Amino acid sequence: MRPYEIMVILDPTLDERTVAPSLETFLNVIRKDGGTVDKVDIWGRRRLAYEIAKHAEGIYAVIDVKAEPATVSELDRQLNLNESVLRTKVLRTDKH
Amino acid sequence: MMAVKKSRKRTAATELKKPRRNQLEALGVTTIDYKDVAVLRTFLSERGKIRSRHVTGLTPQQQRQVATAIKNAREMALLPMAGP
Amino acid sequence: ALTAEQKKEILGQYGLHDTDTGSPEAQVALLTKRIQDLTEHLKVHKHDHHSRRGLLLLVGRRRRLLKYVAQVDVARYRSLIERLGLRR
Amino acid sequence: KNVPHGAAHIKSTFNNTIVSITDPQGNVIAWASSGHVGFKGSRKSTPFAAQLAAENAARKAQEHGVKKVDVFVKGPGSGRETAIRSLQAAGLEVGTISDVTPQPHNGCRPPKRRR
RNA sequence: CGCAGAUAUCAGGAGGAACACCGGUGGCGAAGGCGGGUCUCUGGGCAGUAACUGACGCUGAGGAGCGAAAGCGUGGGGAGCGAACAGGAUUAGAUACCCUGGUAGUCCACGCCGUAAACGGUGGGUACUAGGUGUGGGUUUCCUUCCUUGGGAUCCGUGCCGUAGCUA
Repeated sequence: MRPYEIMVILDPTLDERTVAPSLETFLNVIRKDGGTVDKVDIWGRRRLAYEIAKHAEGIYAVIDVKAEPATVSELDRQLNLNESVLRTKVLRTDKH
Repeated sequence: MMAVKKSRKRTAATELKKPRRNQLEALGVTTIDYKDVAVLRTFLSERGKIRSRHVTGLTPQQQRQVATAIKNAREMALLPMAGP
Repeated sequence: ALTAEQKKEILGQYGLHDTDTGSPEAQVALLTKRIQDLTEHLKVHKHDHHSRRGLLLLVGRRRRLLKYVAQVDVARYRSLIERLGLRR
Repeated sequence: KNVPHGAAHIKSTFNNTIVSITDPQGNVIAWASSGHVGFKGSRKSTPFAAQLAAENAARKAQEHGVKKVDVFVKGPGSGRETAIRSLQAAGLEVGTISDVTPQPHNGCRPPKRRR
């Protein structure tokens, strides 16, 4: 299947104690499609370049999914419709 | 010890100079993403604009992936653009 | 798009032997695959003129090959047409 | 009321120059302009007119209780640095200096060419 | 336009086109022409091996298809710009350049027309025919640290100088 580098930014009102599973709740839908080996990092509370909705910092995270395009676009649809994300983005790890 | 050019004492050296420089590929650079702000911001001006190849030294391949990652970084706000 | 395994399929079925690549039969089969795939692309993307030009070119070379094959032997020409289901 | 420190917005263009004071929050206290000093027409782009405008606005600021002032300069200014020097003479401490000039990232269309 | 509280300034919100630096004798495309970013679908191009088929090639009357901007039709949308139009102003008079306002139109979808300084003003294709010169792409031996506009040699694409030769 295809690899990606899904970036996500969330509000600081959440907490590190609860960051990781919030992603997992979404990611399970991919996990039950392709045995999708994931390699996830969490680093937040980082100052931004410019305020989004009166926020100085955000919660960064990098979810290296190895899955299919339908599934990643569906995941993006879910992530954006969620009420907490400030932003998100999906770069392809392969040549394009 | 020697001139900047015409130094037949040594091998034709692997040196970078005022006209010539190949700054990403050669050294000082780990991996080319928007996520690594520190390697990227070195290739900018003081005020947030972007440098030129004829001053830096890069090839268009390298300069354009640089610009790409810079611009993605500006959209994820890792790196500043200029605004009030 | 045309993957190496699709190429393996075509070169195994219509390819004379498991190695030939330049033969008219194999080349026509690959081009016909490519052309039906691209036609289905155009069903949706109606304005991809840069792709329709490539289509016309590949069709040109395909008719060239069919015509060469007919010059050589009409038997193999028509048997190829019959096997691919094509009309011309 | 009264305020000890503020900023000063200095809009300098081809046909006029208006220099106002403000708190750092954006609320203005007293402003002055080149046509308001008395000049008229095209007389009010020369930097002497900006000296005069900045002078009156700074003395109003003193009358309100301002001592230290930032500066935010905006536009093509015949008398930018003229105005700044006259401000710094007429009873003010120039804290911070900036070139805040609104540039668009190739946005809306500009008008045509003149002749 | 204001004096009914403008311009200026500051927070928020609405909005719809164009993407500063990267960006240039610079890349892609047959040509027109193409640059905010990410994804998806697709196309041609160059190089290396040159395994493979064995002259299938070149052109092309007609014909079909593509084709800037303006203009046409139906719907939506319209911030800025702006023909027409209105007013001020210079003027011999100014239906014009200047200023202030501003409609269609420019914008998206889908059907049209089929024109341009659509210009390298050089139709296409193949080969021979001094070099020097930057610059882009991929191979590769030599000084090799072997990290390099290293240099050499080959392939393609690109701009300047220059003999023969050609030209009014």
